[PDB]
Amino acid sequence: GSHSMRYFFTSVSRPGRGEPRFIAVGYVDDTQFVRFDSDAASQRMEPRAPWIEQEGPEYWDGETRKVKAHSQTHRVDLGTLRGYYNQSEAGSHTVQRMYGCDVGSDWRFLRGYHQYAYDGKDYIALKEDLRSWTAADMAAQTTKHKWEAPHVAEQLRAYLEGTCVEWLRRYLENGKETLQRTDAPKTHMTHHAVSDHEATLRCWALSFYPAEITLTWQRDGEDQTQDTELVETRPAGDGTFQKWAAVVVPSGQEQRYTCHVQHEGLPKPLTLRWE
Amino acid sequence: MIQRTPKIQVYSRHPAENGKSNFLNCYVSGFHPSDIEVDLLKNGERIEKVEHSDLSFSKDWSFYLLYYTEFTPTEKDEYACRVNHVTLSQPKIVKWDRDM
Amino acid sequence: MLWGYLQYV
Repeated sequence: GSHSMRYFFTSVSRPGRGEPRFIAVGYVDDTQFVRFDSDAASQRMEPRAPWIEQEGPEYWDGETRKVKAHSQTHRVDLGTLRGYYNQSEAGSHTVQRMYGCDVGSDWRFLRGYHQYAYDGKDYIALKEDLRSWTAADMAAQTTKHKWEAPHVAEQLRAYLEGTCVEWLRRYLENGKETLQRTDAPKTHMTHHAVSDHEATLRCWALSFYPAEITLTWQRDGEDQTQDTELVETRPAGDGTFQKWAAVVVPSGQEQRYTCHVQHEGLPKPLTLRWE
Repeated sequence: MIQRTPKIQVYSRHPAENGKSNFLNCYVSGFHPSDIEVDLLKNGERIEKVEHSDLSFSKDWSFYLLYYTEFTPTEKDEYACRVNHVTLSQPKIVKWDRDM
Repeated sequence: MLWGYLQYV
């Protein structure tokens, strides 16, 4: 199916306590593969998936060089943004940046993105055409004017359409057993009495990959969206994901209820019933 | 500034079976800013060997982290996750329930 | 692979 590569960067200032903390992480789809943490001992980009450990020293040296340069640009940025917004030197602030690319089923370029936030709010974001920027205020319009200039525009375009796509495909190939897999959810249902007149039915999806899934309850074929407790999809920690959906059912009505599961690993969506 | 409260889930990696080794997870998500304290507890006491994932964030910029540790559930041992964040007036404790 | 050519805000 479709795939993406994304890098996520977080920089947090801590005034009086020296240098801003900087964290970088890289994902292919829902699988983390690299990290850097400025507070760690190594000062290196480090592998976080077995399939990227195969990359040689030139890869690790070059990624380490670049991620430290990223780190430095963010350190500068925190100061610039404090200047832009007339903020005091004493408060802690956060910048976040995400960039990357999507490919479709044919592994051809679909979309490129580059987005930036200050203190949890949209600051500037690259539009889908890859030339124009959405600036969220006046300060961001100042940045927009810097990032709009001829040479800088082409360079980001050459990364997002070219390099990001090439490297995504290389990773997909090199990490095939992990990245090109589809793990169908293992599903079951539990029933617990909450009183003598009501019970909870909970529909479980476990051990699935990728994270995208739909779990829904119906009563007599009617969606119970407003009465379903649906938890956020959550990592099991072994590279797979979990989700559940629960309904409270009056006693005797269990057979009216159906749980419906859609996932790319399932050739047909599943319908499950307590019976 | 923006402050969003952590959502908290406590759960095991595998269906809990008494006497079988497993991992206990506390997944914290949807929070901002990123400073957070998260502890796993066994019968009220802080588990010393806890690891966590590398800080990442969602499309809306809000952060998420997975905290985890090896455990072997039994019938009587109680597990919980204890989270503190700027949006919380005191540490929030969520007990581990094996069917959640 | 990271992008190698970042610009300041």
